[PDB]
Amino acid sequence: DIVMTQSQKFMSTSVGDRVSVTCKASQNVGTNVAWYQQKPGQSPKALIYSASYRYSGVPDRFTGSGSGTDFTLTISNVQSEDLAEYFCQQYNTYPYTFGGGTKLEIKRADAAPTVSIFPPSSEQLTSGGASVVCFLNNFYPKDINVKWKIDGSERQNGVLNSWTDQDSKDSTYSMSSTLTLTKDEYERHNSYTCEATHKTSTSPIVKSFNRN
Amino acid sequence: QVQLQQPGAELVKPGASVKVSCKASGYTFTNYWMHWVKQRPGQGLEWIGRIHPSESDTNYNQKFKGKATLTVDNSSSTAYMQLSSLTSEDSAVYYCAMEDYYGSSYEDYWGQGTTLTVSSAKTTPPSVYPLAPGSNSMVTLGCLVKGYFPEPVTVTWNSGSLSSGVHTFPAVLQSDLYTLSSSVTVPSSTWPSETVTCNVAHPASSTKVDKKIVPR
Ligand SMILES: CCC(=O)N(c1ccccc1)C1CCN(CCc2ccccc2)CC1
Repeated sequence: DIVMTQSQKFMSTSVGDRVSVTCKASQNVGTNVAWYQQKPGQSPKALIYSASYRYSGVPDRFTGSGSGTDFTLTISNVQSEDLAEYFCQQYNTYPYTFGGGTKLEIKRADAAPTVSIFPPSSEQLTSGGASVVCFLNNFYPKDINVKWKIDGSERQNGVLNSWTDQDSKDSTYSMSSTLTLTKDEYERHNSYTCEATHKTSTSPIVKSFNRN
Repeated sequence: QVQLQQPGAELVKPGASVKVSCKASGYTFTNYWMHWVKQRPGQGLEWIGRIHPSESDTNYNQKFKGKATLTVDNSSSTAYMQLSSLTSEDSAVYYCAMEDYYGSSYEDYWGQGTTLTVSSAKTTPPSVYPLAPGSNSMVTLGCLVKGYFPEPVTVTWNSGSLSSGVHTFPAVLQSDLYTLSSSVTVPSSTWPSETVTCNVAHPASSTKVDKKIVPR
């Protein structure tokens, strides 16, 4: 089969700049090459066909070039909503084959996390479990740590963390941390705290509640 | 405009088979190739093959011969992909897709993707819990979607009319069950005064649940 190679799995740019994603075919595929965009949780969307023609409704900031084996997707005046994975593909010969993808990352200014903590709902407690949730939202850059304390003591087991990709509107990151306890364990303690450490503050950014 | 409707999920046991449907509307079904694509979680794209509904001409990726079978039913404008002898390597999202021409450009359409999970586990619907601030300019609310199987779940707020300021987190698998959460941030003048509701769909269990966030 024809191998399509994208040798930059990640490329970093800034809003308003120009970025070029490269793609190399192992053998001549003429101009029978397409480009696709894929954002998290979504199907792929075609950008370019015949190596240089834009699909309907695709902004003219997207341009394609190349013939033979070297192909380029160029994005001019990069917008925050261009945050996505980009795939090249040849349909010259069976089987049609895709490049490995290139993820676009957008540089922006530092942003401190907005922290919110939530107690277990009465709905969850009615069946014997108890999750405490902490959202650490809209921060930049991506590096961040979260620490849970129960009545002042650090709690490590029972914590599950999840992170979003960069937001399509403001290019920040967010994170969700969930501390799951039993209802019985939860009701033995009063103070519940989640602490974020991020480069935007030399102290932890903290949120708490008392079960009172 | 054109819709390709695929079921959200299929849970099938190892060794069995599955037939994924792609119901098309908005164009002449028998005029266009219908393509099928496989995508494994966090991985790239694989072309399975294509079928032309006129006479069911097919072109297959050789790697899927004996695994995938493409057919069509012109009476219902539906395309099908059958997968035999399922293994965990078959677990993936499967898309159908076509394109037609308008003005001076092609325009593509895709199904939402069918998440096939190959597993002997049972379906388990999620429990949906409201996240309200215990007793500022902006207020953050959320929805905890806990203990479901298999993937996916989709989350909206106010039936989709609340789309700014939402973060919906990837699920995490623990003790054979998935859990995810979604947060939404709104002006403090609009909530509690106006209602905020998370809508949670788990296609594998045919569940759609609404949870109103009411203040504590
Ligand atoms: C992954 C599936 C796939 O490979 N495709 C696709 C993508 C989206 C929706 C339907 C199918 C191809 C996209 C490019 N087209 C080119 C058409 C063409 C041919 C000759 C001259 C001008 C244009 C071929 C099919």
